[PDB]
Amino acid sequence: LDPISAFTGDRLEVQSMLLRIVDFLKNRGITGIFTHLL
Amino acid sequence: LDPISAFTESGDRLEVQSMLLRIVDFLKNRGITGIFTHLAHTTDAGL
Repeated sequence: LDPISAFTGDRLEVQSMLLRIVDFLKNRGITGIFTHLL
Repeated sequence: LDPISAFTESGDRLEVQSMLLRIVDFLKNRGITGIFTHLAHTTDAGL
């Protein structure tokens, strides 16, 4: 995901969205790379 | 509690402070030790 920063911003909304993405990927056992500029 | 900072990031300023106050009050009233972890990234002094 290059970059997660572009999603801006509403603090709670961004926090929750990134949390959901990470949660789903980890429950499916997937490696995640997240570029920034939490 | 690893970490309490997550609610602070979530939002609800006064409600987060009050929730942490009540957690600490209950644990100390029950004589339970309470370790609370925090991330430094301005309202870390009041804690």
